[PDB]
Amino acid sequence: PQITLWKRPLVTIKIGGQLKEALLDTGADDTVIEEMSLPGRWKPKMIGGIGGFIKVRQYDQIIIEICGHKAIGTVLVGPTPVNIIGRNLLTQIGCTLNF
Amino acid sequence: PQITLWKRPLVTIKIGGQLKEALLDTGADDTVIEEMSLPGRWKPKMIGGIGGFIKVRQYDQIIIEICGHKAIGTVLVGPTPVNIIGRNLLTQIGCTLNF
Ligand SMILES: CCN(CC)c1ccc2c(COC(=O)N[C@H](C(=O)N[C@@H](Cc3ccccc3)C[C@H](O)[C@H](Cc3ccccc3)NC(=O)OCc3cncs3)C(C)C)cc(=O)oc2c1
Repeated sequence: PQITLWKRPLVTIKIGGQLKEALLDTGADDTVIEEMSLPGRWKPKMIGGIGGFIKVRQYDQIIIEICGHKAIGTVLVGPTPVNIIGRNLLTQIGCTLNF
Repeated sequence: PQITLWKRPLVTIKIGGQLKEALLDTGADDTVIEEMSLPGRWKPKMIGGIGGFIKVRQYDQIIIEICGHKAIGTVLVGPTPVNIIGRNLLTQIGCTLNF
């Protein structure tokens, strides 16, 4: 679906059997989720933004359903005020910007 | 134009007579630009993002041409590693997310 941006582009996601809300974020290379407990072995890694940095855990080939579109890929868990879906998964669901 | 996201969605902007590159960022409520000197009277404001906050200056009814589409609105100047075009201006240029 086309989603205009008069409001924040928040969508339903399903990950690890859990339902969450997340922001579709063309400004993000990576997908990063608030504290949740994922399965499996995690590598470490660190990421930055507008006020500074945060540390996070990294899982590969995590399945995420994003407005019902499946995607598999790298997901990051660490601390954020919002769940964020980044371009690594936006590409899989066929997400474009149009204007 | 439709812009897919296999690469970061960087576009040319023209602001204050100056040409810059900026990221189309559906994850941003506001538009925030690296150090540049905008003439006119600026109100203060502290935008938050990931890693906390940064202080910035705020100008209203700034004209920005974004890939050739004009927009007028609130622009913020303070420190960022990338110039960011937020939803306040994305709405004016008719920018949608589609998938
Ligand atoms: C090739 C280049 N190489 C070498 C230099 C690279 C490439 C990439 C990186 C990257 C890639 O990093 C990442 O893409 N990070 C994601 C991230 O934060 N993206 C953000 C872009 C950005 C903005 C500001 C400063 C720096 C980068 C925008 C996102 O849209 C953010 C997400 C967010 C939104 C709201 C709350 C928290 C986080 N929104 C944002 O910061 O909004 C701020 C507000 C706006 N208006 C009111 S506040 C993150 C969420 C996974 C990191 C790095 O340290 O070095 C790199 C180097």
